[PDB]
This record gives sequence, structure tokens and C-alpha cells, in this order.
Amino acid sequence: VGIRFCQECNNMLYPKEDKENRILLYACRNCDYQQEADNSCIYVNKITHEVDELTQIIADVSQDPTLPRTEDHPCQKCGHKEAVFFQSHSARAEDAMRLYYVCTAPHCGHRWT
Amino acid sequence: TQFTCPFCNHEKSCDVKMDRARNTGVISCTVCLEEFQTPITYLSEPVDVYSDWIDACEAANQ
Amino acid sequence: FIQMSVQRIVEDAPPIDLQAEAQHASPPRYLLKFEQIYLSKPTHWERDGAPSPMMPNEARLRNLTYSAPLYVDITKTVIKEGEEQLQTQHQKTFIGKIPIMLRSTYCLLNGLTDRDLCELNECPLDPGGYFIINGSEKVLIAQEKMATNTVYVFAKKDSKYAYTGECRSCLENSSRPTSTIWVSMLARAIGQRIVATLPYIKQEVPIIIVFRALGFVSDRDILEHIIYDFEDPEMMEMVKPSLDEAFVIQEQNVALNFIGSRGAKPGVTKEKRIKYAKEVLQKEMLPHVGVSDFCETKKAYFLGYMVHRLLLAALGRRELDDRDHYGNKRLDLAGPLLAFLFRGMFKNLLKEVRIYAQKFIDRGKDFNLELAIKTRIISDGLKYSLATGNWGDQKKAHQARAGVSQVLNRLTFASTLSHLRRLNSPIGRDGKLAKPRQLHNTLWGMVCPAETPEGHAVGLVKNLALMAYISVGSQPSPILEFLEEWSMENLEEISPAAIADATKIFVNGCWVGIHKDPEQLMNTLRKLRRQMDIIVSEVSMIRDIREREIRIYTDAGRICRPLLIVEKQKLLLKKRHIDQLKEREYNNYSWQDLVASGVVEYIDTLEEETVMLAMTPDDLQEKEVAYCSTYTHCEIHPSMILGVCASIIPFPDHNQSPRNTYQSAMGKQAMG
Amino acid sequence: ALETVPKDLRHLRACLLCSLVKTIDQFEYDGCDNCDAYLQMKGNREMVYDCTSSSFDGIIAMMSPEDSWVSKWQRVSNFKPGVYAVSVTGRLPQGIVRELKSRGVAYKSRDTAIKT
Amino acid sequence: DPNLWTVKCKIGEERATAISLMRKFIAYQFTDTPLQIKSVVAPEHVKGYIYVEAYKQTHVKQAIEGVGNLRLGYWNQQMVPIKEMTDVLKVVKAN
Amino acid sequence: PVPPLSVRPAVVMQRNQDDLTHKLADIVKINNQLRRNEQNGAAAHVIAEDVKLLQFHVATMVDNELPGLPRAMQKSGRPLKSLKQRLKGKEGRVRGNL
DNA sequence: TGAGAGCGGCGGAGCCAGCAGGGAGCTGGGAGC
DNA sequence: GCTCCCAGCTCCCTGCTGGCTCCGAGTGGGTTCTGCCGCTCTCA
Ligand SMILES: [Zn+2]
Ligand SMILES: [Zn+2]
Ligand SMILES: [Zn+2]
Ligand SMILES: [Zn+2]
Repeated sequence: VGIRFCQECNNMLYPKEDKENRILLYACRNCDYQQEADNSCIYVNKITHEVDELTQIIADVSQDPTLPRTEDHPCQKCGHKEAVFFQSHSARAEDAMRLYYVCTAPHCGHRWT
Repeated sequence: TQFTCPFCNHEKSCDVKMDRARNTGVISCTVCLEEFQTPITYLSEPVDVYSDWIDACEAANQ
Repeated sequence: FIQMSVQRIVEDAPPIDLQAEAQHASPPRYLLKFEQIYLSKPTHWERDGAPSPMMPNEARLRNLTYSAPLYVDITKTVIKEGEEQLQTQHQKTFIGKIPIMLRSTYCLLNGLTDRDLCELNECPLDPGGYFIINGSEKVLIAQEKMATNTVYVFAKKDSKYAYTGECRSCLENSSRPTSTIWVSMLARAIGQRIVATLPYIKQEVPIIIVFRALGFVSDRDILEHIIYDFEDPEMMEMVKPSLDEAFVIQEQNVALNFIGSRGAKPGVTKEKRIKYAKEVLQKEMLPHVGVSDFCETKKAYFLGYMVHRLLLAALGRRELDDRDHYGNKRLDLAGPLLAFLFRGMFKNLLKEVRIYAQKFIDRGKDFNLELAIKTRIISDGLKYSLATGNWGDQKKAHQARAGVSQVLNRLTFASTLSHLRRLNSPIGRDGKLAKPRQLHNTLWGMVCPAETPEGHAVGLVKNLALMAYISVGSQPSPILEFLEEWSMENLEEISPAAIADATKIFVNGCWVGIHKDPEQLMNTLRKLRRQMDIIVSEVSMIRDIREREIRIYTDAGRICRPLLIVEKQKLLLKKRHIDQLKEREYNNYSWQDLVASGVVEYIDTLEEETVMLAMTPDDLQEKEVAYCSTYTHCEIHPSMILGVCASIIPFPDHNQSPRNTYQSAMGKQAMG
Repeated sequence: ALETVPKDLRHLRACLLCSLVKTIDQFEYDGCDNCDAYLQMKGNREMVYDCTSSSFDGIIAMMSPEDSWVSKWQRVSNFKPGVYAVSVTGRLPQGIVRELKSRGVAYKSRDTAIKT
Repeated sequence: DPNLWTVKCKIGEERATAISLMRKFIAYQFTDTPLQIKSVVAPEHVKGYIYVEAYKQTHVKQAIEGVGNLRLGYWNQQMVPIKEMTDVLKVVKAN
Repeated sequence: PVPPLSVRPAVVMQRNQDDLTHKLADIVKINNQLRRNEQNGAAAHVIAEDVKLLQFHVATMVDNELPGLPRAMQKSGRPLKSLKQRLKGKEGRVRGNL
């Protein structure tokens, strides 16, 4: 996306066309500050919402006493046996019975599915 | 849409007309025929126009 | 109630100042300050005077009211136009008589021995806990309600709103009632704009106008309070619609006019509008976070958090709050109920005294405070509300909720015991919504599952578990002093740059601060509570891990139960504890010592969500096929999940559950 | 000048010539604020009874005799600020009326109440 | 011409209130905040209110401010109809 | 029309008059006031207020509950049982007594 | 004019009425002669 | 001066939002409660 604030007055830049050059520019509503765009993309919408939950998974969740932990699935990074596993919360998840594993050992923080 | 007139003090004697083409809100009294025009934004309500008219009347009286 | 709450209600009432009309002259001021209460033991006051102590049995026989007179001291300092102050004090001024609860710390039967009670024609087995009024027993049925100062996000069906976030806010039992505030997201031309329904405003206001009115004029500054991680494009693209709706108001004063114009009061002149809106934001919106000369930054942070919570719920990151989950419930017992009633009743007495004093000083002659106060208004008012059951002023008896303070059931001892332990949901009966009536999972160990009336009030009137204990509440000041020693920074000092990685600390619902290390702080707080040093046993501390909130609650009305503590798959209870307890008559080693030893803990529903329980230590904490290796607590005995009437059924696990309910109802009618 | 308003509601009378409403004691002591130069009502209770009548309809507070429409309606726009009744019923003695006419003061009845 | 308004007053006390109003006017006519109302009319058979003559209802509200008898009429005052003006002063009365 | 005593009987011991009799008293009392007031005073302003209160009392005799209007309340605040309330619904004259 | 006392007054669902916005269709002002 | 085509006014239609009424049948007990302040006139 690349949503970028005005350098001078700290406000959202709005996309705009420079018709003489047909060039996308980000311009403040309040000062004349302008910038050249680097993504031609303005509005992007993932309707299917195929969201990768591994971005939102936090390693600190490994400190949860109520979560189940197993050794059958070892870590691919450090090979540690212990790993805590849990499912998704959101209805938007593409797989209902998707299981997410977080490495139990401190500071590996490897997260996979 | 109605308000008490500030000049001829007649309740519900003020009517407000919204002209979005020219972006103006006009309030007219039906008794003393007092006319006031003030620009409006897309988010505007008759209470805003009444507020604008009362501020202008107070400013005119200093 | 009678120890702390009456005193704070009397003292926090504002002093009354009133002058004359300057008759012929067109006139002076005075203060009338109340300062300290003095409560007596119950006394007869028969026709002659000459007080003697009234025994509860005498009150029953002679249809008296077992009440105790209270006295307050008043200093009235009057200045006259000559610039001189005259300060007259009155001690032991008779305000009224409060009905007193039997076997309470102020009853005549407190601390008496069994032989003494038999001398007074009293039953030692009688548990007390009820009032005597006109010689009839009254029991204040506990009334449940939704918790306060906590953000709840719901999603109503078939309304113009997709999601609504509400926070019913209250101060420390101040005069103001619950000042609810709603933050709602519209249900999608272009959409998903966010509006606020704030008190004393006719129309909903977009959130960015409120933020502009609160003192934040820039755009990055406003966004910092709502989106804590600017690297999340989903939140940015979801909030920009409501942001572009506010493209036209770039200063505080215009937004202040915007709020003041939408007032329910008649809306006429600029500065009037400005002052009205500022007052609404200063006192009417969000009181629990602070009502002082400067709380704009703290208020803005809490409002931004509510919007952030709404966005998370609408994005599916979090789940909508459940209205039946007992963590969101609070129980008003005799204390809070009487306090709520007494607050308004004392205000009425002050108003009548003010009216009398004003009438006398209009002529400019002296007023007499002895005749100014009407001792009848408090005493007869309390007697009425506890004798009929209508909780409120008599003049509005239809508006007031009824059913509180029912006649104590005295058919069998089990009936008497059950009636004294009863919770009532203040929802309309004969309703077609069966969700509130269902047995929820969170009733485990706190509300008897078997015992409910089988008539039209199924699932609404519910009895209390045997080991359930309702918190009485305490001041959060010591916890606050402790917290900011342990590397905890208030909002006024932190920058929003580091607000994303750290955990947010809530105390009694108000966002107090932030801390960088969530784990070893919960350990420290747990140690303090197990040592009772600085944190009393009632305080409940809940760490949410997936969502970085960590919450601490000290309110009254939270229900909890005792549980055995486990350390590394081993109980903390040992043979020595049982040995000391078994000889308890000689060593006075009581349950309190067991709590102080760090062996048992009081857990409420919120903390029970984040705990790992064990049904029986020997049978569930052993080397076997591992199910869980991280048990945190253990249960003293499962049979404690039942109530009083359901704890007389032999082999209740060999019966169909409706039969248990019928026996619970029918045990109250067995003659004995 | 508070001398043109009553101090109490007992024994109030209205001047039959200018509708001024004062206590009979005020009429006895300081006379009529608008007719004493033509009546000499000071210090004469009997003359006060003759010229002022206890019986009247209404009370009007008058502040701006030159800036009041009620002053024009009541024909009291040339009188001193005071408490003025709406209608004063009665008539002066014939001798006093002839004396006023000889001086040049026309006597107009203040009883503006509609009869039947 | 200034407008007439009906100000709510205590029953049976309206007469003393009008006199008190006029007294206060005279006292305040020499101050920085004088009573800007014009006149007060108390007909014989009008109960519970007093007629007051002022150009603005704000003047009425400020002038009656501080009067105990007019506390009910402090918040709201009623515009007397113009055609009814002649009936404020109309008095009617053998048997 | 004012109904007979059978429609609005008065109890002997706790005479406490029927909820309808008190409304009748308000009606007749304000009627006399308006009658006398327009007979002599004829002030053209209090007539409007008198008419409004009389029309409110008449309406609330038959239908006590209205949208956007105050309910007539007996002393101790309990609203009066109007004729419509007497006759309407499950415990009424038709469905509960016929 | 003071005691006695008379009363004067101070939740939810689902049908009906109004309002607002939007076209087809008819009539005067200009287009050609 | 003639017929005729294009915009301005008339009509009906559709759609939408606010307002009123209903919510099982019987039965048995008990409890509280039926306004209050005072203000002016009369007998003494
Ligand atoms: Zn800029
Ligand atoms: Zn690993
Ligand atoms: Zn006007
Ligand atoms: Zn005179």
C-alpha cells in the first residue's frame, strides 16, 4: 500500500494526477507539498481475505498455561521437540481446522502451520 | 427546521432552505421577512445555519 | 456500607450556600458543612423518651422497627456584609434512624455467646442477615447487573449499525448515575463510518470531530491514539472513511461549536455553545477515567482504545463479548443497594433544609437548624422502601423496580438459608428470549445448577453455590502506588511509538498505564496477593496473552470461590497443614491462616478463564498419558458446585437433572 | 424617589385625578405626588378621603411615562413614576371640581371600566 | 413598541411582586446592569402571572432573575398576541 | 355525560372516591373556572390555557395513556384507570366479565 | 387579635398513515416557412 | 400567420419511515396502602 504522511504539516497525502504529464503524485490538502508515486497502486481490496495468520501469531503465546503442547512436530529451524499448537479465531480463516504451531523454546520464535 | 426569530422574536417563524447546487444555507423569517445567507459544507444541518445567523447578528451588534 | 459508604456519601455532598433577595436593598453567604457521622446501637424511643436497648425479639413481638439512630455534626460559618465570620458547631445532630441488620457488627447480638442468646430467646443457629421492620423479617435479594468501566463490543441484528461499542461509566459511587457512552460503526454509496452517541447530545457525532474537540488538531496525532501500529494497512484503510468525513473541521473551536449546537438544551449563542460542549466533555463523557482540570490526554487515549477495540471486533481479530458470561456481571448486595438509595435520600433532605433556610432568611431573621432538618424523611423513607420492596422514591413507585427486600421465608431451615443466598436477574419476565434463561458455562462452582424456580422465572432467580464468596470492594490506591514503582509508565509520559509492543494495564477498568515486561509482574502481583502484603485477597488479576491487555479488578460484587494452588504438578497443601487444622480447637489455626500461608487462592470468573483446573489432585496430577502437564489450580471438592437445597440430595449424579431441580424447589416446602 | 410607591398593601387608595395609588398614610403625610399643588392634601385625613378613593381596579407599575403605550392608553404619560391603578371609580366633590376648573385644570374621570 | 410577556408568579402574591419589581428597577436604574424592561401590569383578576413590557425576552429573563416568586416563569415566558394587547388593559364591571 | 353511581361506586372503609369520580371533579372544577373566567375576565389568553387543560382532562377521562402526553396521576403518583382501560384487554369488562 | 378548624392548593413483530423522490404525459415558446 | 417539436408543470406511482396493539389457563397465600403543608378565617 504505502500510505504516507505530509513531511511538513504531518497529514495524509492524497493521490492526484498531474494531467500535463499524466503522472500520479501524492499531494497534501493543506500545503503545496507534493511527492512522486512509486506504487501505481492506490486502492487494493482482497475480497476473498486469504489472510496468512502467521503474521499475527505472537511468540509470547507460548507462555499460555491453557494451551496444548506436543513433541511430535519438531521445529524446522532449531529442531526443538517442544511446540505449542492452537487453531484460528477469525471466521475469515480459509481453513477451519488449520493448526498453528509456535516453538516452545525461548527466542527461536519460529511460527508455522 | 424551525427556530425562534432573533429579531422579531416569533417562535417557529424561521424556515431554512438548503441549496446544495450553490452550497448555501438560507434562513428566512416568516414574520419580519429577515433574510440571511451563509455557506454550508456537505456535512451541515439547520442548527448550524441558525448558529451562523445568530453569530452574524451578534457581530453586527458588536 | 455502614462503616465507610455512609460517611463518604455524607461528606461528598456539596455544602449549601444561600442568601436573601436584598428586599428594599436592591445580602450575605454561609456554608452549613456536614463533616462526621456517629452511629448508636438500637434504642426503643417509646412515647416518654428515656432510651433503652431494644432486643430483636421485642421488636418482633411489638411490631417495632429494629433500627439505630445516627447523628451528624454540622459547623455553620456565616459571614455578614461587615466582613466577619461567625462559626457555630452542633454535635450529635439527629438526622434519622437507619434500620440495622441482625447479627451485623452493629446489632445487639454481635459477639454474644450461645448461652447469652438463649437467655434473650434467640436461636444460636439463626444466621441473621435480615432486617426487622414493623416486626417482620425482610431479606434484600441480591440484584445482578452489567459491569461498569469496561468496553463491551456487541453486534445487534437488523439495525443501522453493524457493531456498537459501549462503556457504562461510573465514579467511586458518586452522585452521578451510569453515564453510558456508545461508539458505533455504521452498516455500509460509501460507508463503514464511525459515530459516537455521547450524553446530553441529540445527534451522533463522527469520532474525528470528537477527537478534534478534545484538543488534537493534527491528523497523525489523532491516528496515533487509535491505530497503535501504522504498519497495518487493513486498519488504516478501514478507518480512513470516517477520517475523510471530517475533512472540513480543522480547529478545536469549530468542533466545540459542532458539539454544543447538537445539545438537548435550547441552542442560541456562541460562547454558550462552547461552554456547554466543554462541560459535557469534562464531566458528562467518560467520568471514571478522571474528572479534573486536565484529563484531555487520558480521555483521548481511552476513546482511541474504544475505537481500536471496535475496529478489531469488526475485522474479526477479536470476538464479540458475551452478555451472559458471568465475568461481565456484578452483584449488588445490601451494601450497594442501601448506598444507592441513601445517596438520593440524603440529597432530598439537604434540599428541604435549603428551602426552609431560604424561606426564613428572605425576611433576614435567623434560621434554626434543629427545625430545619426533618428527621422523618430519611427514617420513614428507608422503612417504606424495605417494607414494600419498591426500590426508589415513594412518589415514583411505578418507575421503581420492585421485588427487592422480600419477606424472609420461614417454613424450614433450608428454606431460610436458601432465601438468604439468592440472585435475581433484573430482566423482564414472560419474555420470549430464552438465551438469558439458559445455564451458562461460567456458572461453574459459583451458582448452583440444580436450584431455580420452575415457574415463569426459570433461569432468572438463581441460588448461590456453597463456597461462593462475593467481593466487598476496596480502594485501588495501594495497587496504583505499587504498580508505578515496578517500571510502569503512565499515559502522560509515554509516546505512542512504544504503545504497540508493550502490554496495557487496566485497574478497575480505567487504562492506568503501560509496561514493557508482562510476565514477571504477574508473578510479583501473585506473590503479593498470596502474602496479603499490599494486595488484599479479593483483588483479581487477569493477564490476556493473545491480546496484550492485562487487567486488575478491585470492584465490589465480583463473585469468586476458593481453589487450591498447584506448583509444578504438586499441591501446596501438605500433611502439616492438615495436622494443624485437625487440632484447630487448641491452636486457633483457622481458615484465614491457611489463606495467609499461600496455599489457597480466591478466583473469580475473569481469572478462571485463564486458569488450568484439576478435578482431583491424586487422580489428575500423576505420570500417565499426558493430557496437560501445566495444571495451575486444583479443586477442593466437586460437590461444592451445588447449592444449599441441592446439597441434601443423596446420589444426585444418579438422577435425571430435572428431578434434581424439582427436589431443590420441593425442599423449601418440607415441614420440620 | 420611593415616596411615589406603597410600603404595604393595607389601606391603599387611588387618587381620583391621576390614578396614583398610595397608602392613606402616605397621602396624609406627603400628599399626592401629582396633585398636591392643586389639592393641598398634605396633613388632612378628611381631604385625603375626599380626593382619594380606596376602591379601584388593577395595579400598573409605571417607569417611562414618555416611553410607554400604556401611559397613552391610561392618559398618565405626564405623571410621575409610581403604582397606577387601571381604573379608579369615584368622583370628586363638586366644589373641588369647580375650583380646578377655575384654576384651569379639567377633570376627567379615571373610571375607564366598561359598565354593563 | 416593546413586547408584552406573561411571567409566571405565585398565586395571591403577584401584587407584592410587581411592587418589588418596580422597587428593584429604581434601585438598579443607577447601576451598570439596570433593568431594561419597561413596565409591569397586574390586572385585578389575573392569577399566577404578571404582564411585563420589554423588547426582548432576554431582558425579561434577566430582569426577573433573582426573584423567588418568578422562579417558575424564569425559564419560559409567553408572547402576548398583538391583537390581544387592548385586552391587557380592558376593565369590565349594578346588582 | 357523567355515569351513575353504580359505574363509579365509592368504598366505605379502607369514603374513598373512585378513580373516575376524581377525574369528574377535575372536569367540573375547571369547567366552572373557565365559565366564570370567560364570563367576566374574557382575557383571550387564559381562555386558551383553560381550554387546553379542559380538553386534556376530557381526553384523559376515556383514554389515560396517549403518545407524547403526560398521564394523569392520582395522589401517590399511580395513574388513573380510564374508561378505555376499564374495558380494554384480558381483565376487562368484555373479555374478563362477559 | 391567638387556638380551632375548614379547606386550598401543590421488548419485540407486524400492519397502517404520512412524506419524498422519480418518471410519463400534456401545453406554451421558439423552429421553420 | 400556420403546424409543429422541446422544455416546464401535473399526475400517479413506488418506495420508505414512523406509530399502535398483542403477548396460555386456572389456583392459593401474604404484605403494604389509601397525601400532606399550611394558610387564612372563626370562636374566644
Ligand atoms: Zn502538508
Ligand atoms: Zn525452534
Ligand atoms: Zn423574525
Ligand atoms: Zn394623585
